[PDB]
Amino acid sequence: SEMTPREIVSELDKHIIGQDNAKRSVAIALRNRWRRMQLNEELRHEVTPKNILMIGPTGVGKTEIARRLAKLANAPFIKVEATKFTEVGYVGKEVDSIIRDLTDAAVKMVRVQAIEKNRYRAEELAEERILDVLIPPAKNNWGQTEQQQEPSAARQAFRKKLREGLKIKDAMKLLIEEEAAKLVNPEELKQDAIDAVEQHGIVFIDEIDKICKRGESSGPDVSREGVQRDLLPLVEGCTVSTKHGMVKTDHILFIASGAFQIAKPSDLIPELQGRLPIRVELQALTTSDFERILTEPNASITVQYKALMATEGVNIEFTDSGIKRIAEAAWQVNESTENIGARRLHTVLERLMEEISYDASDLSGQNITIDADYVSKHLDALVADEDLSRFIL
Amino acid sequence: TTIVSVRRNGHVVIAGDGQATLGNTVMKGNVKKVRRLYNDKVIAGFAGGTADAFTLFELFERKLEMHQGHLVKAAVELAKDWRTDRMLRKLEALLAVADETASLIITGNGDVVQPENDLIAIGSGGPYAQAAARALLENTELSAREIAEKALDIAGDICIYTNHFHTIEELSY
Repeated sequence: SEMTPREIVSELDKHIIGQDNAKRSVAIALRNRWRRMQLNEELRHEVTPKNILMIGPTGVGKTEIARRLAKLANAPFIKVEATKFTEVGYVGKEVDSIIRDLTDAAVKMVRVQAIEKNRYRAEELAEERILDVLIPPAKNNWGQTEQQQEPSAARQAFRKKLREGLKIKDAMKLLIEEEAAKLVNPEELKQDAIDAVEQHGIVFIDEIDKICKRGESSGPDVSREGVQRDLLPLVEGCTVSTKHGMVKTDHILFIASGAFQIAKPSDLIPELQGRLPIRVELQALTTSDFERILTEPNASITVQYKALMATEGVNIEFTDSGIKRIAEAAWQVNESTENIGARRLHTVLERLMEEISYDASDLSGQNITIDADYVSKHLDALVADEDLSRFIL
Repeated sequence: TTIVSVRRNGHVVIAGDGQATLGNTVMKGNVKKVRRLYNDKVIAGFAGGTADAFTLFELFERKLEMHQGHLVKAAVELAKDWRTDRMLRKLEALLAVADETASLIITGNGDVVQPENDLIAIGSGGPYAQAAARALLENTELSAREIAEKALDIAGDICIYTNHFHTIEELSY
């Protein structure tokens, strides 16, 4: 009982501005995994993941989308740079590491995921180990069967007196790291992860375009295309040797991403083109786009900053003109120097807030207001001095 | 050969002849010296190797790839690779590329030139083309295509190495 595409897109909208097509795309991928489980044994083998290739400029949403998608599916996720492997012509590394690295992270998850879904029970039983070294009326019976039976009486007021109140606390934590372990099953835990990898794995391959042709030279194209060749089995369906078991890449979902300014998806090796059935483009972000990014996402950077500052007992407020001013800056720098997409926001927002971020603890209890005035005072000069821009922003 | 680019109003063109010569004989007479690149967004022309161009136009189109599409930057980044790599450095040819933004000349000498009024006239007939393309742009309301073409025919008339076979491309904005 998974979410529908529109449902998936929605959730994605909660974190990413624009890039609707990419969302619908990455959304159909997810839905199809549900769709597949709903078929007969025969078909379940024939239907493979509809791998996607995102086409677009830097920092405009590609990775975030893939990352949020995985999160939403609670699927193990892993990002990987394609060119990493062209290096293998010296030493580099082998592609199988992708599924291996994926599994390791797929484990770190199943672990933290299961251990956390336990740290509460272990603490309660923990006190039942401490509330046992303070009143031990164990065994069967002791007094009455009804009224006198319940031994809680003094014990109850005893545990409460301890909870809110060697060393109990020092003792419990020790019991916590003794009961929790004494409750985990590392056998199925090892296979738990594998099943994940195999049924919900999401591999993100960045720089796919950097692995393409170009009348460049024999040597380089040979190194590049090789990474493509080495990728085939992963994407066509094979078995990988995992430090924790054997994994079948057969249903892992692959989301490749490329600029394709220099090279075209048609330069990709034929076998690969076949296994990247979905093509989607992402647009460059607009200043307007920026303004929304700064605030709309539900854990937007601006929201984070406000929160971080609250920590210090300082109330921050972003004026609309302030936000607009921040956005323009990022755009201005990106156009005057090098366009790095939304990333520019973080640098700008961060330089802008330095003075406060430092003085924060001292303005404890104040009401600071970052309005268009403030912004301009702090960023205009820098934004203008190009050379200074390439260093500070 | 002769390639002539002109830009007037919301139009910019690149026209070229079709003669290919060897010694004192015409090898081919319908060579396609002009073509479209980067999803038809970019129009270019070449004077020289009918294949060297091929290699070059593609790499260029590889520059425009992951460089947003900034014509000027990708152009200087190309001449850069061009003048360096032994491969590229080997081939010789005059490159004339335009686009909504601006038109310019690219050479093997890792040179990126932008004539006066975005008016380009390369090849053995470039001078003639330009002299005529000027007299017109100067004293006439004729379109970018009418001048490029009329200027190109004038060149073909004077230049022994250029014929009257045209291949024009345009860009409107």
